[PDB]
Amino acid sequence: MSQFFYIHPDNPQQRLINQAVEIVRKGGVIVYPTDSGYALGCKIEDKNAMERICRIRQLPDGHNFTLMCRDLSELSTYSFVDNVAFRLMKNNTPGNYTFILKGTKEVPRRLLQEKRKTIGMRVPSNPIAQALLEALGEPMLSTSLMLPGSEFTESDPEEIKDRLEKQVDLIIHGGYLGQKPTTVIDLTDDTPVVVREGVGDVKPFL
Repeated sequence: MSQFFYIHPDNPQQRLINQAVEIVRKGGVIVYPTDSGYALGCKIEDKNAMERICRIRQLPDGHNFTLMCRDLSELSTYSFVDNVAFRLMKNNTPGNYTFILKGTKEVPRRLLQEKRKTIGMRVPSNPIAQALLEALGEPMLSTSLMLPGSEFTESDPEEIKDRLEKQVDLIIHGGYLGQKPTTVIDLTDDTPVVVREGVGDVKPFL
């Protein structure tokens, strides 16, 4: 069953961070905190893991997977970012947003949305998430942890534990978070499209 780590929100214990990354490198699926609710994460090339996350999230058809990245530099490696895209994301990072872009060749084809060959890019602003990525050395395949059917994110470690203790390999208690998901902005076309109005202000993209 799932392990359960209590990690300090501001000063993450390195030992637990490393342990979590190890679980991910071994192909496990973890629940971790972000500035915008809890999220599900796994290694990029682990198909089985991807499959598990997809079923917990019940990702709608046409909905993109998410690549949790350390910063814009890393993000520009996994997705096509032109000058305008960069300009729009520059001051609206980190946190609060998920940007839909075209994935580069560095992204497993099975992760791209079949139609448009797109994928969500997201840079978390919280210490724990940032520490997990730094330890991993690459983006983490993820999706927000939405209570099925719902429009809001899980935010309670205990509640998450009761619901998924037998479905994930690790649950990282990073505090009681917010419930409003990230604001999703599609940047693949000439006019930014607000896919979902979450915690992030949509004004910069109007």
